[PDB]
Amino acid sequence: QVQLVESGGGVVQPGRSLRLSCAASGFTFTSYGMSWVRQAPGKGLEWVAGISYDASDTEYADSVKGRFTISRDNSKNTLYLQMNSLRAEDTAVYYCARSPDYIIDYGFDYWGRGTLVTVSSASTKGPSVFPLAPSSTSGGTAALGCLVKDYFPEPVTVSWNSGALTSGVHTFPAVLQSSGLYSLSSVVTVPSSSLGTQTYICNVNHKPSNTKVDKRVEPK
Amino acid sequence: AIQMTQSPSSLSASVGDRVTITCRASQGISSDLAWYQQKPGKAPKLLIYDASSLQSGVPSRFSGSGSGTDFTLTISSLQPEDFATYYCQQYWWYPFTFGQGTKVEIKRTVAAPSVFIFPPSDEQLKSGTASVVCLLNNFYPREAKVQWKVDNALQSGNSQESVTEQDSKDSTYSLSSTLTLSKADYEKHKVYACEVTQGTTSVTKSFNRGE
Ligand SMILES: [K+]
Ligand SMILES: [K+]
Repeated sequence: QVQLVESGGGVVQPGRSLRLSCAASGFTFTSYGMSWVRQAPGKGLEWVAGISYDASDTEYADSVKGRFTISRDNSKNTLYLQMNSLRAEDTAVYYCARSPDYIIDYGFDYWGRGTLVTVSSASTKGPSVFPLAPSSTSGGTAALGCLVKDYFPEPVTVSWNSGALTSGVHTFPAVLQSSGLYSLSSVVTVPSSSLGTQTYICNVNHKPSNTKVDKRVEPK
Repeated sequence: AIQMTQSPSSLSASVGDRVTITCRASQGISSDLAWYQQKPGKAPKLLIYDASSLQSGVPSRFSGSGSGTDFTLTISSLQPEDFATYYCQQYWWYPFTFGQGTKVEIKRTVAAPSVFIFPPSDEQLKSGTASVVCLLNNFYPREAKVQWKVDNALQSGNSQESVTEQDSKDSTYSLSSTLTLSKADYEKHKVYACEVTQGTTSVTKSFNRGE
């Protein structure tokens, strides 16, 4: 059972340093090359660094050379990525990946779950949740939602009626505002005849700030 | 570094169709090419190595070919679980580089959006900013033009769009357009309108600040 588990992600101010770890199990770790691959939000894949089975050879991407250091502890079955002089462009989900080789050729056959690294000067903040209230101005179907605004960092999770309401739910991906804070909306379409009897509550969880907000969305 | 270019950036196909994704390298890379599949919120999965060798556990409908600078990934009979983003990757020389990705989406008939407009809440106005949200619900294809009008004045630079992935029920998209104004600017105007144009249809949903 090959398992790769990253850890050490989070928020880091520009210029600071952060150290990621990758715990490997389920295979002879000392026989395989390992790499770090990152993916910026909404962007493609970028290979970051790679290290041979015996740690005798390392290679790096052009944008990280001189700032990042990849290493491994073959007695602890752990891979490391030391990230120095971090920049906003380093914001990404970071994966550790195995190659089916003692170097890092032939692609990446096993991947970890990924850990989010957010490089920004913004401070951690829970979301302000405002209602997107319905009128009925739309026939037998009414639209309502919640504006989840000005939180940092990613991610938030949104449910409706504690998970009892799933049909018609659309939760948009976050956008980074000029303030450095994130914002998104979650919407749902419901029968307009239910607006007077059924209550609709969006449940917004922001684990980075340990904040959960429940907002009752009432017709206006 | 070697630049990898995929074509197209996105394509829409149906279950059972034959899909071909092309990947091209700026230099010769022999057969040192890998193919990956990635779905939202998940890590990529290796599909093919050495340009044509199938990875273990990958269905035989996936096949790769090509050498040098021209490579293709072929899905002979597209299945519902194949709709995802596909990447190529060269390991010919360091630094290793990926293509920009090709998104294989579900083809369906055109669908007009249901347009809703939401004024800013009284709660948000007490913060000093006003967010006006326009919702385009369940439309296809992805393309749509959204314009904000505030007292017939066309707005620009103060709105942001966000799109969901294809719905698991009807394979449509939804889009939000958020107009961000200061509280002072919001109170100085009356009519706020969201105009959505798709094909031969333009729909304008509006509200008057006060009603
Ligand atoms: K082994
Ligand atoms: K080296």
